Amino acid sequence: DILLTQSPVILSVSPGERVSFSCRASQSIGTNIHWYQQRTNGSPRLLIKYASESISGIPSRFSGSGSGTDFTLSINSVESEDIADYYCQQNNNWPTTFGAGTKLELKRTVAAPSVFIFPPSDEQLKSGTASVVCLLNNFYPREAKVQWKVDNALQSGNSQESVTEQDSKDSTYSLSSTLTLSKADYEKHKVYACEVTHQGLSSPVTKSFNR
Amino acid sequence: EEKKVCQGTSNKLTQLGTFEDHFLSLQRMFNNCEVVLGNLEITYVQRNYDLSFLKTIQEVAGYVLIALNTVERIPLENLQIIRGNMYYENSYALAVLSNYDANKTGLKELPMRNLQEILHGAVRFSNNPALCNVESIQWRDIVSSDFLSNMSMDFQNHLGSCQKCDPSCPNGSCWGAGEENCQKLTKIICAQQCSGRCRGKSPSDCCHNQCAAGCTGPRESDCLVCRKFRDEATCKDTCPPLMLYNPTTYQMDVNPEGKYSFGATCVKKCPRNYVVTDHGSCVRACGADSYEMEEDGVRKCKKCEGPCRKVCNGIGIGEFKDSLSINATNIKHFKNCTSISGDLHILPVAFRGDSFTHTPPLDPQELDILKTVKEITGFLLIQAWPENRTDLHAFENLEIIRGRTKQHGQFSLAVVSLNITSLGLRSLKEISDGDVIISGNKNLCYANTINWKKLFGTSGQKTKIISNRGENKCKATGQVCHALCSPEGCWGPEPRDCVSCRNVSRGRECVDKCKLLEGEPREFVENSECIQCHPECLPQAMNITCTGRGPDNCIQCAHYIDGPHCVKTCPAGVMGENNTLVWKYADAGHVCHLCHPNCTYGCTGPGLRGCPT
Amino acid sequence: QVQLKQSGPGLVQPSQSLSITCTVSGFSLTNYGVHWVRQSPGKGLEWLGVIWSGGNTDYNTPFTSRLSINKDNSKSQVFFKMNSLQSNDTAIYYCARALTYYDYEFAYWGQGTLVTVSAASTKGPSVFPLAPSSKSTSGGTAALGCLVKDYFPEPVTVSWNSGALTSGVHTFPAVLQSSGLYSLSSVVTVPSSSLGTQTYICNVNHKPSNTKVDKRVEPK
Ligand SMILES: *[C@@H]1O[C@H](CO)[C@@H](O[C@@H]2O[C@H](CO)[C@@H](O[C@@H]3O[C@H](CO[C@H]4O[C@H](CO[C@H]5O[C@H](CO)[C@@H](O)[C@H](O)[C@@H]5O[C@H]5O[C@H](CO)[C@@H](O)[C@H](O)[C@@H]5O)[C@@H](O)[C@H](O[C@H]5O[C@H](CO)[C@@H](O)[C@H](O)[C@@H]5O)[C@@H]4O)[C@@H](O)[C@H](O[C@H]4O[C@H](CO)[C@@H](O)[C@H](O[C@H]5O[C@H](CO)[C@@H](O)[C@H](O)[C@@H]5O)[C@@H]4O)[C@@H]3O)[C@H](O)[C@H]2NC(C)=O)[C@H](O)[C@H]1NC(C)=O
Ligand SMILES: *[C@@H]1O[C@H](CO)[C@@H](O[C@@H]2O[C@H](CO)[C@@H](O)[C@H](O)[C@H]2NC(C)=O)[C@H](O)[C@H]1NC(C)=O
Ligand SMILES: *[C@@H]1O[C@H](CO)[C@@H](O[C@@H]2O[C@H](CO)[C@@H](O)[C@H](O)[C@H]2NC(C)=O)[C@H](O)[C@H]1NC(C)=O
Ligand SMILES: *[C@H]1O[C@H](CO)[C@@H](O[C@H]2O[C@H](CO)[C@@H](O)[C@H](O)[C@H]2NC(C)=O)[C@H](O)[C@H]1NC(C)=O
Ligand SMILES: *[C@@H]1O[C@H](CO)[C@@H](O)[C@H](O)[C@H]1NC(C)=O
Ligand SMILES: *[C@@H]1O[C@H](CO)[C@@H](O)[C@H](O)[C@H]1NC(C)=O
Ligand SMILES: *[C@@H]1O[C@H](CO)[C@@H](O)[C@H](O)[C@H]1NC(C)=O
Ligand SMILES: *[C@H]1O[C@H](CO)[C@@H](O)[C@H](O)[C@H]1NC(C)=O
Ligand SMILES: *[C@H]1O[C@H](CO)[C@@H](O)[C@H](O)[C@H]1NC(C)=O
Repeated sequence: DILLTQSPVILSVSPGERVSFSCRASQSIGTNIHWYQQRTNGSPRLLIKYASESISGIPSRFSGSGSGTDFTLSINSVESEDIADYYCQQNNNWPTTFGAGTKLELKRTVAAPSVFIFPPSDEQLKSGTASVVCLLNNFYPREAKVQWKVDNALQSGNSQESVTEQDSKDSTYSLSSTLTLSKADYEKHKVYACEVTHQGLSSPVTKSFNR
Repeated sequence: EEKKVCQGTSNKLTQLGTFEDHFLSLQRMFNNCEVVLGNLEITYVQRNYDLSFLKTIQEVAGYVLIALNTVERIPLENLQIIRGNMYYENSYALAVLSNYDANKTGLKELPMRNLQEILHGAVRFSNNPALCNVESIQWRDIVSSDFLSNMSMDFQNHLGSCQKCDPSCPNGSCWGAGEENCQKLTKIICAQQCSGRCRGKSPSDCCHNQCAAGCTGPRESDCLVCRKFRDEATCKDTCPPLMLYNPTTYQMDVNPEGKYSFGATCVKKCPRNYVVTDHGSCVRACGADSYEMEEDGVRKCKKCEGPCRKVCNGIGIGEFKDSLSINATNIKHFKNCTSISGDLHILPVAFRGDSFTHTPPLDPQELDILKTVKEITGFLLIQAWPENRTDLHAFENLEIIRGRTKQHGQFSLAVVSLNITSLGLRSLKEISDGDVIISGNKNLCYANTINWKKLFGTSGQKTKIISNRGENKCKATGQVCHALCSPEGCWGPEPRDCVSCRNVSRGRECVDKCKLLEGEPREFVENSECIQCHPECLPQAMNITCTGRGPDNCIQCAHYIDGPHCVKTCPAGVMGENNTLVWKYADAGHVCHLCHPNCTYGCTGPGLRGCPT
Repeated sequence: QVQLKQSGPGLVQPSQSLSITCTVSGFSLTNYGVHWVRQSPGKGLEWLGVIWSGGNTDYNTPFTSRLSINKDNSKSQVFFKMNSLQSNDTAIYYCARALTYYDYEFAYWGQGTLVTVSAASTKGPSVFPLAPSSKSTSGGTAALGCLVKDYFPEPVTVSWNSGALTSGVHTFPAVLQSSGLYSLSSVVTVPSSSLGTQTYICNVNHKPSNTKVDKRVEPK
C-alpha cells in the first residue's frame, strides 16, 4: 500500500514569508498528486492538481512542485487566511488516498493571556453540580499551563480544557479550563484559585475568588 | 461498330404494374440493344404499342420468351442466334405462348427472318390464334438435332386470314409476307462433305466448323456469328488464356496475347465499370469472399485475406441512432464489421438491460462479435465489461482508433472502472487524435510499460492512467512484461502481448530464436521475423533449410525439380503455347523434362517409349 | 455553479444504518460520478466509494460488504447507505465531484454531514451564565459568558444578542464529559462597566434536540 507522509505536523511561519509544505510518497508516482486547503469547519478545497497544475480561483501565491516520491506545496507571502490544514492526495494507486495533514500556523509576537475566574452560577449548585471556569483570553504562543489550587492542594483528573483555533485577525488563541465538582465539595473549601504559566508572564499569574 | 449489350430480363410471366408501365421498362431495357447477355422476354404488349426498337437485336444468350402479347407485330427482324444458355421452362430456348387476349385479338407478325441458329434447346409454340406464316418454318435448319425430340409446335390460326409466302421461298417456308421474309436455309440444304453450316449448295461453300448461323466464306473469320467465342471476328474454341506455362521460366507466366471473356466474346479490356474475376471473366461486381482492386488499368477481384472490409455506423448514427450503447438489441448489426465509422460505447446499461428503452441484458459472450473490428474512426468508450474477463478480448484486433469524434470533445480511448488485468490491445498501433484515459481499474497492470506517445499522431494528445493497480504491486506479483519483450512494453503478460521483441518474432508472437537448423516448419529470418521455408524444401539435418521465400531458395527439393523450382509434382496437363497442353516426366534424378509432343495424356519416360498404347 | 448538498439524519445507533442524500446541481449525474469521502480526527480523510456516471459503483475494500451507493439522475440525487455502523464509523461524511471526467481531483464538496455513532439518547443542554466579576475601574477590558452544558449529540450554536454582537466572541470547541454528555462555553470580551451596551443575552440553539435557550449575564 502507498503511504503518504506529510510534514511537519505543524508549520509555524511569520506572515509574508515563503512557506513550503512537503508530502513524501512511499512509491515513485509521477505527478499523480493533488493538494487541498481545509479551513476549520470547512470542506476541503482543491489548490493544485498533478503536482504543479494551478486550479482557477486559487490565488497565485499557491504553487506546487515535485515528481516521483517528493512533492512540495508552496506559499509566497503567507496571509492570515492561509491558516488551515493542508492535505496531499495520490492518484496513481487504487484507492485514492490522502496524507494526514499539515497545520499552518502564523507566528506573531508573544501576547500574554488575560485571565478570568468564574464561580459556579446561581442554581447550578442547587441542581447538583458546580462548574468552575478559568479563561485565558487572546494569547500567543499556544503553550499555556493552567493549574487549579483549591485552598492550595493542586488538582488532578477533575478538569478539562479547550483551545480555540487561531484567530484570523489578531492571530491568537483562547483557552478555557473547567473545574468540575458536585455541590458540597464546593461548599467544603473556601479558596478557589487559577494559576497560569505562559511565555509572556514573567512569573505565573493567579486569579482566585470567594475568600 | 462494337455491339451494344443489354442485360436481359428474367420475369417470366410476371407483369410489372400497368401494361403501360410494363412496356416502358421493356423499352428501357432493350432500347438500342444488339446483344442480350440474359434472356429476351417480350410480354403483355398491347395493340398499337410501337415495338420497333426490337429491330436492333442481333443475339440472345439465354432464352427468348414471347407471351401474352396482343401487339400485332413483333419485329425481331435481325435476331440471328439464340444460344439457350438458359431455358424458359423444361428445355425451350424459344417459347411463343398464348399471345392473345379475351377480346378476340392477338399476335399476327413474328418475322424472325434472320433467326438461323438455336444453339441449344427446343422450341414451344402454343395458343397463338392470330399468328401467321411461322407454321411454315422448317425448324430442322434452326434447331440442333438433339433437341428435335422435345419440340412443341402447335399452330392454329382462328382470328384472321394470312398473307402467303413468296414463291421465291424454299418449300413455301417463310416468316411473313414478301421475298425478304423467306427462310434462309443454311444447314439441311448442304452436301454430305460439310460438317456444319453453309451458304451455297456446293462442296466449296461449307462454313468453318466454328460458325453458328452461316457464313460469308470458308475461313474461321467469315462466320456470321460464333458457336463458342469470338475474338475480333475470329471464332475460337476458347478465349486465349491469361497464363501460359513458360518453357524458359519453368512456370506460369502472363500470356502477353491473352484475353478476358465477356459474353460470347474475347476482349482485351472489360467494358466500363466491369471487374475481372480470378478466372478471367468480366462480371459486373465482385463476389463476397473477395474484393475490388487494380493492377494495370484493370479492376480485378482478389480474394479477401481474413474477413472482408465492411464498414458500420457507430453508436449514435444510423441503425444505432439514439442508442446509448452496444447492447442486446443492436449488437447483432455488428457481425463482420471491420471498420466502425463513429464511436463505440460499452456502458453498464448494456449489462443490466434497460426497461425504459425495452432492452434485455446483454449476453457478454456476444461481445466476441467485435473481434473482427480493426478500425474505429471516432472514440472507444468502455465503462463496463464482463468481470470474469481478464482483458479487452473483443478488441484484440483493433489496429487504430482515429479519434475524429471524441467523448466530451476529449477522449479517443476511455477505459474506466473495469475488472480487467491487462488492456489486451495488442493490435493497436495508432491513436490518431484525442486523449487516453485509463482510470479506476483496480486490477489493471501493464498500462505504464507502453510508450503511448508512439501511438499518437498529434503532439498535444495526453494520457491519464490513474488509480489502477500500482507499478509496485504488479511488479511484486510478477505481472510484468514478459522476458521476450523489448523495453518497449506490454499489453499484457503473454509474449504476443509485447510492442516489440528483444530477439525475433513468428507472427504476432515473440520468440528467442527462429527455427533455423531445427524445428517443425524450418524458417529463415528478416527484420527479426521468422518466415517459413516453402513447403517443398527438405528439412536438412546439418545446415539451414532455405535462404528465402521461393521454391527457388531451397537447399534441396523435397520431391521433384522443374528448372530452378522445386515442385510437388512435375507439370502435368498445364495449358501451353498454340493451345498445346504440356506434359513432363521425372527422370532418375527426379528432374522434370518434356514428354514426346505425341503423348496426348502425359508420360512416364522419354519419347513414345514413355506413354504405351 | 457546481453545488452538492447533503441531507441525512447524522446520529446513528450501533449496527443501525447511515443514509445520506446528496442533491446535486450545475452538472448532471449523466456525465459525472459522485464520490464519497469521510473524515475523522484520528484516521484522516478516507475515500469510501463512487457511483460513476453510467450507474456502476465501486467501493473501497473495507466497505465492500456494507456500502451501497445509488442514484436518480432525473432528480440529480445520490443516495449513500452504509450498514452496521460502529464507533470506528464516527466522522464527517462528504460527497465530492472531480474537476475532470473520471478523475479524483475533488474541486467540489457537499457541506459534509456530521455522523455520530452512539447508542446514547439525545439531550438538550442546560445553560448557566458565567457572570462578570466586579472590578472597580479601567475602561477597556472585562470578561463574561455562558456555560452550555450536558447535551448530546453535537452540534450546538451560540450567537450573542441575537447576532448583533460579533467581535470579542470566542465559542470554544465542545468537550466530551465523563458522563458522555458534551459541554461548552461561549465567551466575550467587553468594555468594563458594560460601556455602550447593557444587554448581554446568550442565544443557544441545539438542533438535534430542538432546544432554543436564552440566558442573560449580569451580577445577579
Ligand atoms: C439498445 O439498442 C437499440 C437498437 O439500437 C436501441 O433502440 C433504439 O432506441 C431509440 C431510443 O429509444 C429509439 O428511438 C426513439 O423512437 C421513439 C419512437 O419512434 C417513433 O415515433 C416517432 C414520433 O412519434 C410521434 O411523434 C412525432 C412528433 O412528436 C410525430 O411526427 C409522429 O407522427 C408521432 O405522432 C404522434 O405524436 C404525439 C404523441 O406520439 C401527438 O401529438 C401526435 O398527434 C401523434 O399522435 C416517429 O417520428 C418515429 O419515426 C422515425 O423513424 C422511422 C423509421 O423507424 C422513419 O421512417 C421516420 O422518418 C422517423 O425518422 C417512430 O415511428 C421516439 O419517441 C424517441 O424520441 C425522441 O426524440 C427527441 C430527441 O432524442 C426526444 O426529445 C423526444 O421525446 C421524449 O422522449 C423521451 C423518452 O424517450 C422523454 O424522456 C423526453 O421527455 C422527450 O420529450 C422524442 O420522443 C426516439 O427517437 C429507436 O427507435 C430504437 N431503435 C431500434 C432499432 O429499436 C436502444 O435504445 C438501445 N438501448 C440502450 C440502453 O442502449
Ligand atoms: C457474416 O458472414 C457470414 C458468412 O461469412 C454470413 O453468414 C452466412 O450467411 C449465408 C446467407 O447469406 C448462409 O448461406 C451461410 O450459411 C452463413 N454462414 C454462417 C452463419 O456461418 C453472415 O450473414 C454475416 N453476418 C452479417 C449479419 O452480415
Ligand atoms: C475480478 O478480477 C479479478 C482479478 O483477475 C478476479 O480475481 C482473481 O480470480 C482468480 C481465479 O479466477 C484467482 O486465482 C485470483 O486470485 C483472483 N485475484 C485476486 C486475489 O483478486 C475476480 O474474480 C474478478 N471478479 C469477478 C467477480 O469475476
Ligand atoms: C498451333 O498453331 C497452328 C497455327 O498455324 C495450328 O495449325 C496447324 O495445324 C492444322 C492441322 O489441323 C492446320 O490446319 C494448319 O494449317 C497448321 N498451321 C501451320 C503451322 O501451318 C496448330 O494446330 C496449333 N497446334 C495445336 C496443338 O493444335
Ligand atoms: C465468464 O462467465 C461466464 C458467464 O457465467 C462463463 O460462461 C464463462 O465460462 C466465464 N469465463 C470465460 C468466458 O472463459
Ligand atoms: C533472446 O534470445 C537469445 C537467443 O539468441 C538470447 O541469447 C538473449 O539473451 C535473449 N534475450 C531476451 C530475453 O529477449
Ligand atoms: C552450411 O553448409 C554450407 C555448405 O554449402 C557450408 O559451406 C557452411 O560452412 C555451413 N554454414 C554454417 C553456418 O556452418
Ligand atoms: C432510345 O429510344 C429512346 C426511347 O426511350 C429515345 O428517347 C432515345 O433517344 C433513344 N436513345 C438514343 C440515345 O438514341
Ligand atoms: C472497528 O471495530 C469493529 C468491531 O469491533 C472491528 O470489527 C473493526 O475491524 C474495527 N476497524 C477499525 C479499526 O476501523
